[PDB]
Amino acid sequence: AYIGPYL
Amino acid sequence: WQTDEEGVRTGKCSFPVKYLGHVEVDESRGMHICEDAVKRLKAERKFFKGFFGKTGKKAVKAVLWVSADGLRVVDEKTKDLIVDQTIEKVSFCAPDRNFDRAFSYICRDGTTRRWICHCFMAVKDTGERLSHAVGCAFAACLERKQK
Repeated sequence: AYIGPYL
Repeated sequence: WQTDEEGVRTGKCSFPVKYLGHVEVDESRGMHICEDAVKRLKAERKFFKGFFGKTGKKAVKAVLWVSADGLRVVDEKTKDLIVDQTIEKVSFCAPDRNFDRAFSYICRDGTTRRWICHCFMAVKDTGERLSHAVGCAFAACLERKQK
């Protein structure tokens, strides 16, 4: 971690 | 590391690094997907340089800037912007279980339509310190995204 913001 | 956080918001957070390069990876996240990409690049720089010596494919002395807007890598020698990564197309980041100075992040590349790891070796710091800074970036980014 961490987990990025991508959508 | 609180100062690290305020630095991320103010475009003041930086790290001396060696930029290893990018590699195709099959997933957006994975602590091991990263470890692998590190081992790939590190085994490429060993394949070349069996044939081309100290020259290729040499990892590049640079500075990593970490902001809420993006990540930037600037060459120390030419002061050229080497990497301009939009923070919004970054899926995951992580330090490395077997390489203590290593840090990498996965990101989507929309033209080639694939996941791309981007590995670094910290010069003065630990991999986890960098990963923390970029998590703070991710956070400021998520906080600013309005409904």
